[PDB]
Amino acid sequence: SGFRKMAFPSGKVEGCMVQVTCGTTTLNGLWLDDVVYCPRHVICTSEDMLNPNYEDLLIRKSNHNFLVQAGNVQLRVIGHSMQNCVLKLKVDTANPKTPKYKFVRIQPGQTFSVLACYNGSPSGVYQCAMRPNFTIKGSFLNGSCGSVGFNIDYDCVSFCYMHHMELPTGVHAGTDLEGNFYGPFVDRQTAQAAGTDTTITVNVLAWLYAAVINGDRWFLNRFTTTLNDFNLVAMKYNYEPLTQDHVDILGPLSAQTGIAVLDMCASLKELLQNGMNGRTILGSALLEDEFTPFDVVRQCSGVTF
Amino acid sequence: SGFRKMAFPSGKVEGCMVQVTCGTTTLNGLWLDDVVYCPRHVIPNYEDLLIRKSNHNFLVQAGNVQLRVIGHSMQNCVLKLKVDTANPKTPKYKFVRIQPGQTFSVLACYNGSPSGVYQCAMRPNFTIKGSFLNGSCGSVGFNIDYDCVSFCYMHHMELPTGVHAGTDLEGNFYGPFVDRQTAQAAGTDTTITVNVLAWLYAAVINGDRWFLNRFTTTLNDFNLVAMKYNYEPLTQDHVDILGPLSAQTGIAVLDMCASLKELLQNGMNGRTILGSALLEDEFTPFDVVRQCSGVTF
Ligand SMILES: CN(C)c1ccc2c(NC(=O)Cc3cccc(Cl)c3)cncc2c1
Ligand SMILES: [Cl-]
Repeated sequence: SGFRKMAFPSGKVEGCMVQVTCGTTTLNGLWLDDVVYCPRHVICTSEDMLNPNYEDLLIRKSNHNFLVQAGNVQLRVIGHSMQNCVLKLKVDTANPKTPKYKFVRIQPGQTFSVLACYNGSPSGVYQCAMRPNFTIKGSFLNGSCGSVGFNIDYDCVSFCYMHHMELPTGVHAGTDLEGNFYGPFVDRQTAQAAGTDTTITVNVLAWLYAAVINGDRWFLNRFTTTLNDFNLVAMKYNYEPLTQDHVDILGPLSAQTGIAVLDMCASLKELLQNGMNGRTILGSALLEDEFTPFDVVRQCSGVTF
Repeated sequence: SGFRKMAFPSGKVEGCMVQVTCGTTTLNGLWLDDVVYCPRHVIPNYEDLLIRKSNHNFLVQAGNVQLRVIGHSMQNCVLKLKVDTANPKTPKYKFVRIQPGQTFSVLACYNGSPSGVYQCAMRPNFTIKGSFLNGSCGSVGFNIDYDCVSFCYMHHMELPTGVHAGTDLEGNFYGPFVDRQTAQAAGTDTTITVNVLAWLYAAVINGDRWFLNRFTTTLNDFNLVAMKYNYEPLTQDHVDILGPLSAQTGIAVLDMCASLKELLQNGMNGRTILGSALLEDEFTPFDVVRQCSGVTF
């Protein structure tokens, strides 16, 4: 019993965190095998940031300009290349602690663990979701650039995010491990704003199913709804449209609890209309959208209470 | 910017998790040097049950490797299994007992294999609101003190209400609990006042000032209000501990107490503080200072 926001054990990722220095800038890098991955803006000055020509700035750099530190040891850079917004520094030593890994690009609504680092030293781990507006609501200070987001499903570490910058609203933007940003963002100081955010409907529904599994049924009602009628209501509360894929994905949870997906949608519609009324669902006074259907089946039991 | 429930990096602890089997029971153990620590319930008159056991009855697994048990003893509710091999991944550690309100990270394990990490607080009623299934027994709670891992909790059981009970690493339970199947209930819980105040200071640091007012209160008047809302009494130590946060934001502790007093009587009024519609008590003053400064491990 019990439901918590849980992160993946950060051990396999901690053994990869290094400190990357180029001139005055210092941020984090991910040392996998003989390559260190870090944001390409490490080559930039604060002045360069408005309209930087990265290809022009990188052609001016030599391997000895990049100082890489792995613990108390200095790694020797023997090559460098750029892949989209990530800088790949070839090093002379392969990481002996390199885990089994994959570079994966995630879709909005997907969750992951963030190992926040400063000076190549991990300071904390937290769980978070890729928002529909492609931003992440993280907890980052200056020096955290290069911190990575991952999932450790089964035994392989799937790197899905690398931190790059904080937007004016306090939310964060970054790339997959191939250097492609999530969202319409650029690694530039130009006026960039996060688009209006929405609630991940499929995740709130999964979390309502987890509440039913933990014995909380107070929000359930005798109504059902059409998918179209639920989306018309949900749109007005700034909720993401629920698609037929989302419904299919909630199938296992529907079967386990005995509550049809469109039956749970009717409970959600009612919760949106009435509010919590002094009550909580899984110790929360708000509808939680940072647990995917997969997370709920992973954390929750099989014998419903 | 941003405020999250953050756990310490679990790496130093993961290298210690082992699987302990005795008969049909299987739970987790903590392998530090040549000793494996686990709940004694893996084997009631515990001394009578333990005198009947031999070293080869305890099967200990560290990854794919089997560890050879060469001795066994009991310290309170923890079973200490002496093993032939010293853990090469043993970190610098201390066994510490924590006080209610203090927070820690939990590395939840099943079959000696870590599955997740989360942050939580020791409640005033000595229970922890964790996330555990069957097989999680022996999972440990810890903090990282610079470079030294401070083991403070070991999971033993789930109470009928869904909350959890356990011991420090010396086998002394937190709270009036015992390690057996009997009618045990968690006492009425209270809100950790010093932690809510620290979290209100973290909200001010993140630009959330709507709850601030021009008013102040006496410590005595605030505690009369705290007693009425099931809040733990705020002591002069708590006030002194909130000193650095008071200085950084420019809001006196008893000024922030009059903000909490108004939030207790009137509520949030459709508003949220740090994305929360409830007053959060699982961040200590030090946790707030650590997350708003960038201390690394
Ligand atoms: C201390 N504060 C205000 C900061 C400062 C900086 C933060 C940060 N880094 C940057 O933004 C660096 C940068 C600036 C301009 C363009 C790009 Cl692509 C990158 C990351 N995460 C959080 C932060 C928080
Ligand atoms: Cl995905």
